[PDB]
Amino acid sequence: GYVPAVVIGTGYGAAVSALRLGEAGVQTLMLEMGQLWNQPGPDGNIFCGMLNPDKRSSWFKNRTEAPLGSFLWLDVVNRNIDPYAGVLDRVNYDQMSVYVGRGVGGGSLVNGGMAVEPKRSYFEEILPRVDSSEMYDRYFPRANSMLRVNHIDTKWFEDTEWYKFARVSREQAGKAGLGTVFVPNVYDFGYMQREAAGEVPKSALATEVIYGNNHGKQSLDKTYLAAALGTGKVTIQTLHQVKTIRQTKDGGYALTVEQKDTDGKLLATKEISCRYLFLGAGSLGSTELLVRARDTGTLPNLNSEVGAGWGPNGNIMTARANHMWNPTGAHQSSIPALGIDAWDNSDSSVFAEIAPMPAGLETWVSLYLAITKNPQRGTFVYDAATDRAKLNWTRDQNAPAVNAAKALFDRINKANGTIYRYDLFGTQLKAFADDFCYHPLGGCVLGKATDDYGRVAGYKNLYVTDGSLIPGSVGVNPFVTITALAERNVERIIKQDV
Ligand SMILES: Cc1cc2nc3c(=O)[nH]c(=O)nc-3n(C[C@H](O)[C@H](O)[C@H](O)COP(=O)(O)OP(=O)(O)OC[C@H]3O[C@@H](n4cnc5c(N)ncnc54)[C@H](O)[C@@H]3O)c2cc1C
Repeated sequence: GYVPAVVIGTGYGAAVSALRLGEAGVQTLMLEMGQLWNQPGPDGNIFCGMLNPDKRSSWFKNRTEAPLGSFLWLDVVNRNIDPYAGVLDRVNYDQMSVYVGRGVGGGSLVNGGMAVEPKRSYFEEILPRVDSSEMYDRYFPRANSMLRVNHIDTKWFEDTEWYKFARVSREQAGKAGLGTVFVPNVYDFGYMQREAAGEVPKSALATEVIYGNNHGKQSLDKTYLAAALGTGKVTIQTLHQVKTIRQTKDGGYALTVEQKDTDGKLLATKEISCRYLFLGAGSLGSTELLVRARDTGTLPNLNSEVGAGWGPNGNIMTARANHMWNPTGAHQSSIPALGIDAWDNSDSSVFAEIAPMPAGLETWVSLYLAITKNPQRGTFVYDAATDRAKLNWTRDQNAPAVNAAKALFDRINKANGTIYRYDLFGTQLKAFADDFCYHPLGGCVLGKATDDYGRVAGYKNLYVTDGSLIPGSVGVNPFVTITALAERNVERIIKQDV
């Protein structure tokens, strides 16, 4: 049926948009292809942990997979599973695997919670048409408050066994003249301290994050989406995937929407129409919908920039072997708290998470997720034969990202007399994982596929809200930027258009 506003997806861009629409009195329907994650499963928990993955871990796969970096220790717990509407989707393209969340809350369900504002000078470089003063004065603060960002207690961090891994990398980086920074988070650090004291059920301290956190993590279902539902003007329909978008002959937009069960069986195909249409299906999902609509003729006035300008936020994973005297600990919180900030906006820039590992026994490995500045971009092209967007990215396009990560970690290895691990990402010698992405950015870039507020070029009352807007790189973990930009955009849209 008809609803004034439809929001596709329930990640960061979608959740912000729906809250503000509802507060403005606009009846809004959110369509989410994944589940509402609120049913206790066979272990009594909503989500599986990293040491007990089951079908809940995976979006329609037939075998569980180890978290990247941990195959050597966690393959032993992998099992065959029924294809199911699980929470983490590894989306495989030709030469890149992009990991995304599936469910009410999108990537907020599966992410590490790291809530980081980009460097203002870098923001100004990547988005020169946007007023940076409003962003830093108004929208970034609004996002940090709404997201429930909080900060780890430094004394607890210094003392706890659960962050030994972070302190070891801090010390090693320091010998190379590199400093660390604390990373704010949406995981409640007060709750985490109580986990360590045995006072509340563990989640971060029980090897949970990438398949969801049963406690502690303030994902969007608890923050923006709860508030959106609280307006009385927003509803969310789950296991509903939008397939096609057209402009109706009488104005507005019409969607074909498939309803499935959790086994992926098609239950119904529905037509849903609206006056205002907001895409929050992610870098992958929003871009796919729009390239499909352009190339199948249902939104024929979309421009050539739709599909373009994708990058993986310079994501590279690597690992160092510590000296025997620098164990990283068997007990590592699943939520990172420290990063190495070597980002100066130059091509050598690196901002690297000090990543925990879930093995639960001593391995001496330090793991890092580097964010780099690599100008290479890919393009989503529509394949009409299979009705899918394909991402034209090649592995060699990550060479500059590998080079920057390697130059930084080579400094740390030189200062400490350590070497890389070469065995964490497959049997072939490979110290740098260069074909994954947790932070997909672009495909519907702000100001190129859209105007400076995400209004899709060629169309009225059609908006993109999410990571597809960002031009490939933000230099930090991206969700705070997506959230703040979405706050800016929807406020202007409600004022001028609605
Ligand atoms: C393992 C992992 C760790 C991460 N750690 C961090 C971190 O610590 N900090 C950080 O800043 N970022 C982190 N990220 C990245 C962050 O989660 C994403 O940048 C963010 O979630 C993107 O928000 P979005 O609104 O663009 O889309 P998403 O959050 O991806 O949400 C899109 C939603 O739309 C739904 N959807 C897609 N297509 C359709 C359709 N056709 N119809 C209906 N629904 C649809 C999806 O199922 C999903 O729920 C991490 C990501 C991963 C994979």
